[PDB]
Amino acid sequence: FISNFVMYDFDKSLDDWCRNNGITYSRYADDITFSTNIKDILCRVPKVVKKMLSLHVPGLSINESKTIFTSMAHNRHVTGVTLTPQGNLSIGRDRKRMLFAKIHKYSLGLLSSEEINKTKGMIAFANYLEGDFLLRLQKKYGCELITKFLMEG
DNA sequence: GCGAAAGACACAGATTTCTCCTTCGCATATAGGGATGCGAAGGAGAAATCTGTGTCTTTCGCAACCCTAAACC
Repeated sequence: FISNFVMYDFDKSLDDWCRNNGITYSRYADDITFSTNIKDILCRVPKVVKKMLSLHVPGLSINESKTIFTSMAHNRHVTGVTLTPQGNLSIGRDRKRMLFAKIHKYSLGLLSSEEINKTKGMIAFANYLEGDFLLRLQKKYGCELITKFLMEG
């Protein structure tokens, strides 16, 4: 809580500067993200953040080996959620296939008790992230199997 | 933010070796005497190499933590 109160001036001074140039800004702990639609406008902000950093909170500094530029032709994600080029949130295809395999193996009764709890928690998180994961699972393995799996334990 | 135990950076100075610098001693092609040219050791005084000391950089298995699942810092 103390860190958020400390960086209030930096947040305020950088937000209204980003608003005037059509740039979106947000911070999570010690991560700062920018995004825009205009080409060749993101190459100037590294000097601006450094100037505001020195002006408002002395002592802090920027790590120069963790800077990333991305577009729609490569992998895009923000703190662990993938962005579809259409503009939809996603969890990833690798995890979708992993959870489908886990449920298929559970239908044959080859899943230990620890993995039941682990997969149940992962499924709950993915359902909160997407919002339609359970419907897809039900339409594939039936409602009875899903209900029995959920009520187990 | 930083234990102990070894390196990097910057500044002195010391020393053996090499190289420049007198002093005279042959020499030899011109019949002895004189002259231009070069070889031999002492005695310098210069220069590359080595060694010395003092100021910081990294980052520990650091009395003192909870026991249900997933993600982020």
